[PDB]
Parts: sequence; structure tokens; C-alpha cells
Amino acid sequence: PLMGTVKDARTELDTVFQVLLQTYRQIIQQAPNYLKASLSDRQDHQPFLS
Amino acid sequence: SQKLAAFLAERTVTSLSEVLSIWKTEILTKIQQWYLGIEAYTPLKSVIK
Amino acid sequence: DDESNAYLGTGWGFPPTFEKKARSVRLVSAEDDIRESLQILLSTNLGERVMQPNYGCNLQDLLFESLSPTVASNIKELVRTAILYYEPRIRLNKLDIQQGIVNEADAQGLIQIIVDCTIISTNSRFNFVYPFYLQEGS
Amino acid sequence: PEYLSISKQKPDFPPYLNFQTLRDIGITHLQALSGKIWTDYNLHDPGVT
Repeated sequence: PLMGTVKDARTELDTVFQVLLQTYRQIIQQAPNYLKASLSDRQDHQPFLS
Repeated sequence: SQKLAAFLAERTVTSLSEVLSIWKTEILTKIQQWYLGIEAYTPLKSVIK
Repeated sequence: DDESNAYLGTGWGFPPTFEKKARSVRLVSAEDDIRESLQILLSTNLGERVMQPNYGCNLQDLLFESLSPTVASNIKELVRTAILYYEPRIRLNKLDIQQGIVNEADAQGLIQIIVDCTIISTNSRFNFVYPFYLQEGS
Repeated sequence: PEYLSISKQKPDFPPYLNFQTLRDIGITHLQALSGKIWTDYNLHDPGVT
């Protein structure tokens, strides 16, 4: 985009950023729903942490 | 947003490289580290991938 | 899982050791878990545990004395009582106490006590090892 | 002197302030979390201390 109209230079960068940020946000949003199961599903945690 | 405005002010190679380094170091590296830091007994492991 | 000697239990070692490459704390088992137990019991005085005023053994109350028969009998009574109350997993055989012999001047100042024990092949109703004690009782 | 004789409930404190209840809850949670590796719960164990 260093050889074209400053709009074309804008659209390309936004187009990549949008997809990256969509996937990022999906993961961040879904994470909180697994915390308690990550604990209650085992009986062999390290003692110094439990 | 800051980096993109600074680039659109003056279009040279260094501004573009900074815009790209933002993506490389703030999103993708962290997704990789999140993936490697989780075990398979949780469903998240299969979601991310 | 049911291994051998599981009824004797596993626990933390003494003193606590932390490994950093292996992100864990050291754990002992079987006969090592018993030996270390003894090292704790005979090195704690009676009032040092916060809500447990009866746990410990007052040996340092017998320092600065010559080893007469009346001192040896007192040492034996203290040690036997402590082990009877707080070590259900072993059987005590005999206590050997000697003073003297190295320099024959440094040797005069030290007392040596030997503890001989064996390990009982059955469980005990006073052993808090999980999950047997929930059914074996008290 | 406001208090001339005392009891287990005179001065009164909320029922969660009881050493034995806190201790029992702690032990139950420890067995639920790590009861498959750490099995020794006698008084010589540093964890109980």
C-alpha cells in the first residue's frame, strides 16, 4: 500500500486487522466458562498449589 | 489506532514495519503461548486450535 | 490404584524442599515418612504448637546434668510416653543411653540416645491415612 | 467491669469464628483437591501445621 491511493492503503490494513481481532475476542470471551471445571475434574493437583 | 494514524501521516517503510510488529507481538505470539500453556483435559484446548 | 504399603501413607518431607525445574514439592512415603515423623516429635517442646498444647517432648529440661540412674529413668519415661501417644505405626523395642566414649574431654560433655523400632504389619485405629481411617475408625 | 462471668457466648461472636470449623473445612477441601497424591493427614505433616 506504499504505491497507491491513501484509501486503498487504509482498507487493506483494516481488512487484516478485523479478522485477527475477531478471533482474539472470541477466545477471550469464551475463556471464563472453564475455570471451575479445570479445578473440580482432578484429585491429583500439586499440594503446594491446592 | 495510534500506529495506523502515524503511518497514514507519512508512508514509508519504518512506519509499516511498526504496524506489522504490533500484529506480530500483540496477537499471534500470545495466541501461541496460550495454546502451549494448556492441557488436553479441558475443552478450551480444542476450541482455540 | 492400590500399591504395597499404601496403608502407611505419604506426605511432606522435613524440611520442606522446593524444586523449580520440576514444579513440585518433595514428598516422602512408607518408612521414610515414619523416620522423619520421629525427628519432628522429639525436637518440639510441649507448648510450641498453636492449639495443641500436649504435642512435643521436653528433653532439654535434662541438660547440664550428669547421667545418674535417676536421670536415665526420666529420659526413658519421657520418650516412651511421647512415642506411645504420637507414633501408632511403630513398635518400640529398647532405649540405650550412654555418656562418654575423639578427645576424652569433648566426649565427656555429650549424651547419646539410641532408638530401636520396628514397623507393624497391620493397620491401626489411630492412623490418619486417607481413605482408610474414614472406615477403620478411631 | 462489664463482664463478671463469661461463657462460650458471652461476649458473643459470629459463628464463623470457630477454629475447629475452619480447620475441618480446610481439611475437607484439601482432600477433595489433592486427596489422591497427598494422603497423610497426621499431626507431624507440615501441611496441617
